[PDB]
Amino acid sequence: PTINQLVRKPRQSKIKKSDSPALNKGFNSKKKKFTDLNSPQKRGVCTRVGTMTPRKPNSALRKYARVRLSNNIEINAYIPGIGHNLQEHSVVLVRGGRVRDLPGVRYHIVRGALDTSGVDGRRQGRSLYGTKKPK
Amino acid sequence: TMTDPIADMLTRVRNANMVRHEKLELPASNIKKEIAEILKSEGFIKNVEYVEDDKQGVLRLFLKYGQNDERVITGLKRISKPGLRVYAKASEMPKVLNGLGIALVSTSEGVITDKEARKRNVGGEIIAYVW
RNA sequence: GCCGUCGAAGGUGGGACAAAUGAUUGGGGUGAAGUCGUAACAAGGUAGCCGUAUCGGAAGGUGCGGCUGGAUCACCUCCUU
RNA sequence: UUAGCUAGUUGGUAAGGUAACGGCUUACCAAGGCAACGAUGCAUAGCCGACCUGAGAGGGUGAUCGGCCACACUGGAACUGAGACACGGUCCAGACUCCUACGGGAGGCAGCAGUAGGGAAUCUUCCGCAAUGGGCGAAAGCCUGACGGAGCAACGCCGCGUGAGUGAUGAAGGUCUUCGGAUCGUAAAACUCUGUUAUUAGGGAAGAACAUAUGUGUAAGUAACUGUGCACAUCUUGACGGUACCUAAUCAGAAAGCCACGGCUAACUACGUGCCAGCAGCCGCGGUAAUACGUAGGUGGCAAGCGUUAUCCGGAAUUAUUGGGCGUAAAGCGCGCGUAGGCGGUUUUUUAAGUCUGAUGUGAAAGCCCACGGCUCAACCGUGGAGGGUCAUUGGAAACUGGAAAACUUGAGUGCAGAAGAGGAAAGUGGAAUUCCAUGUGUAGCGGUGAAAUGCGCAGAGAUAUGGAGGAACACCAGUGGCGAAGGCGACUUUCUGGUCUGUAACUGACGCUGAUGUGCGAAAGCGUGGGGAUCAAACAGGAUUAGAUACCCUGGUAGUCCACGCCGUAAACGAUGAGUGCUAAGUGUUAGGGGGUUUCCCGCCCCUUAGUGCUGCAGCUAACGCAUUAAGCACUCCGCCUGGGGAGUA
Repeated sequence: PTINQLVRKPRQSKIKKSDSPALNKGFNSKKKKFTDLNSPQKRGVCTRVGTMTPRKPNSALRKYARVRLSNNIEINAYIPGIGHNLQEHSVVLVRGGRVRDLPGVRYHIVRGALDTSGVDGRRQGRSLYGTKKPK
Repeated sequence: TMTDPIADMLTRVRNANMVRHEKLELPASNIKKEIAEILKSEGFIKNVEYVEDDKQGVLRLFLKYGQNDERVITGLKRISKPGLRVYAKASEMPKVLNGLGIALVSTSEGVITDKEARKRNVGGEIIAYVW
């Protein structure tokens, strides 16, 4: 627009939003507010492990899990890899990243850091899914 | 009400390029005569001829065209326009098209082409590029 | 040492604001090949759309004013070799 | 979607008080002050040199390092002292913890560690003042969790070797094979040198170390180098650390993996599997022959690191000043009057604020960049340079912007002659059509559908003929035709009232344009108040079609459509095109004018000029369609607006 019309307003932007809406963690304890603590990953206790299916055109029994996090929030995250060593009351570390199966789940746990043990059924992607180098 | 006479003259010049007519008519001004003279001195204007009638102007100029009827410049515009006036130092003065084009600039001592303005180490308010 | 002013903390009172909560409740996004009807997309089988009003389970309808972003036909008048 | 805030506030007087000026505090007088150029509030946040990114403008951050500020369990206060209202000082109040003879008393790790708890996650409860720097002392010397140094983490950067050469037989073996062979592959084995690094023995125990006091000798002062105050000599000081590093000897022996291989993007084969398991950053793979799942081989990238995740920038021109758009894609509000603001016709003189230009001071240092030097090189460090201000002072210039003064008319406005127009308000008038009623004539029908049915009709319909009453809009005229800023304006006559153009050019001499906020007008529908209702017509009734139709269909039918005054204040309010100004090929018309020639007379004809009002079209422009003097072209100023869809005009 005209230069003076641009002087008397700060040329506002289209500020983005987050992709991990629980990248944030509220105040742990001794407080009621929710801190803006940022993290690349959060631990959490899993209160149920379940399994659901994606929408069309994919068809598969995809395995997910709802987890209570340190910030006392409720999220969902699907377990990757072959075999899952989790159940209700199991603590687990969680990463961030969305899947296109169905919404309501946009994370996925990390295999081998927490109770969730790595599966040694793999030999190619070993540095993921917790597999250790075999000999 | 006309906001800017330089805009008028440059629009007249470009609109004379798009149809190619040797003669054009435009109310003159002292800055207009000076910049027309510098245009002739670069080589873009075949001839200059001021006239007088009630009251100002009206500056009549004779355009220039190549043997194959080719327009000399490939574009022409101003930089200093109202609202956002602009200025230029001696070292910071821009080399548009280097030698190819020139940069009309008004200085404390008068309006000159881009060159002399950087030679004398005196800048000023630019008016219009041409190339 | 006594008295006087200031004085925090504390108590009392009334308001303001924020967040959780709450029986129920309203609307929305989504999911099975759910059912009902098919208004809109063509002259969509009653042209559509815009606002308002009103009716109706509902898509919607109707009335009033407007637009073409309407077609079979056809512009008063006008343009075109 | 934070609009009023402030009463010691603002100003004064007087005094007190403070190192100081000051409503800093008191008493008196006054009512001002702050705020659209964003006060106040709310929410968040220490700031900066810089760091990261980017070509650049910019964007994000405030970790080390240095500067400034604020704080020391929470709140209040003050003594000392130059300096504190005090981090390891005091008193009180408050919370916590703890001892006690129960009477009362002791502390504040956001200091170093170290410990708990929280978190995804962040470390010794180290040696020592050898150096630098602190506090004190006359000094020696003291003290100093500053700091020097050591140590832990691949946390980061950089570098580093995991051997070299010769070596084919294409060895074996693995993989694939169209069963020939090919792949790994000089790769391996082996031969010869090597030791990166390591292991041993030695040295060096290297530098950083300079010194203070101590004796010789010298200058200033005193009567007195008697003694004192000043420079040399020689004596004397290492936690790091027996380091670093170096000498000689020995071995390829201790030292390599991770991701990816469909495209993006460099790198394919077999098998398993068969919409299952799974992959997935996107496009998307897989339901029996998956180069995309898993595995094997091979290959590519990278490396003592590699991949994932989160965050930031770029890409992203996807906030567009450099560097965006608004016909149709999101984006011109409905329009009008206009404040503040932004912008500004022509010429002269003048000022020199902006601008340009030179100097001066300053922009700490470290950092970025450049150049060089030193740690074996690099990393790093040092040196020096440049660079860095929207910086202040001051010397000059005056084209341009700006200030002042003086001239002009071409913009705008006025003036004199004209032109037209459904332009607005109030009233009345004329006739038809319609409706109702009445009468005469007159019969079996009238009415309606595609077919009907409903309804009306023997109380004589309809209709015909006449006359009368009602309410409601005005037949041709009517046209792409005009007026009006849009929404609008078509009956006539008058009264009052607003606008537009042409010519004129005498006249005022820039008085202009855009224009947030504010104000008013604003379709129809809807509403308040009272009438009128002839028609027409939401809701509604009947019938008909229809599987069903409360819809379309037919017959009625209320509100409503009408008037008068208020109310509301949207619309596909459009030309999906903001207003103002200037320029750029044409032809063809239309509405209200003007100049000229042709005619005895132009009224008959033509040319030229206006302004709107259209079309076809060139240049150019556009996603294309289309725009084209009535630009969506060529530019300028100003305003409005958009930054994916749904959510949603929703809360």
